[PDB]
Amino acid sequence: QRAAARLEAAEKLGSNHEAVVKEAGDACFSKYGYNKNPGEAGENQEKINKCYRDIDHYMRLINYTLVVGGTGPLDEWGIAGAREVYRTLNLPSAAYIAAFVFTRDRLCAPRDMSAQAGVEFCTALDYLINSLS
Ligand SMILES: *[C@@H](C)[C@H]1/C(=C/c2[nH]c(/C=C3N=C(/C=C4\NC(=O)C(CC)=C4C)C(C)=C\3CCC(=O)O)c(CCC(=O)O)c2C)NC(=O)[C@@H]1C
Ligand SMILES: *[C@@H](C)[C@H]1/C(=C/c2[nH]c(/C=C3N=C(/C=C4\NC(=O)C(CC)=C4C)C(C)=C\3CCC(=O)O)c(CCC(=O)O)c2C)NC(=O)[C@@H]1C
Repeated sequence: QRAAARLEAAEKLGSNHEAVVKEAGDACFSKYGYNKNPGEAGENQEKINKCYRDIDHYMRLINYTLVVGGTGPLDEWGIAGAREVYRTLNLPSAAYIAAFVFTRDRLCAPRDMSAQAGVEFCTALDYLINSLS
């Protein structure tokens, strides 16, 4: 009666995330090509190599969100305490939000998923964009 909407999306993301996560990655370091700089967020392939894990992680908990229904998994396992431990590491908040809008911008209904499926695929990416600010 409702599930199908969220369901389809999660599966869609499920079978194709490494291509959407990586996609976001490159774009993330496009708006902030200064992170590459020496002594910066992804200066070296080990701090830029793992930063990609953080993208699969946020999208990881989204498959789980649109399956249990709400933003339950995403929450505790990535909504608060993750953000001001970045403050501890000096991992900018605007950098994390750079992957999201791109992810949310790229969608398409006839080509990538569906009409109703998408507006909720963008509901948990925006639910995260808002949480990071
Ligand atoms: C409508 C938004 C605009 C449009 C889109 C467009 N998308 C691609 C290619 C990709 N975009 C995606 C996005 C996803 N794939 C998924 O399965 C999911 C589910 C989580 C999403 C939202 C990805 C990863 C790609 C690369 C792989 C692929 O071809 O599927 C293109 C191809 C050209 C390009 O990369 O720019 C296009 C045409 N076209 C417009 O210009 C629209 C306004
Ligand atoms: C691009 C987006 C940014 C980037 C990221 C970056 N990540 C870290 C360190 C951590 N990021 C996470 C994220 C999670 N860990 C979790 O446990 C969860 C929730 C279950 C998630 C989603 C965490 C917690 C850490 C820290 C501790 C650890 O080593 O595991 C780093 C490295 C840190 C350092 O002090 O060297 C990086 C590089 N880097 C960028 O360029 C961006 C701004």
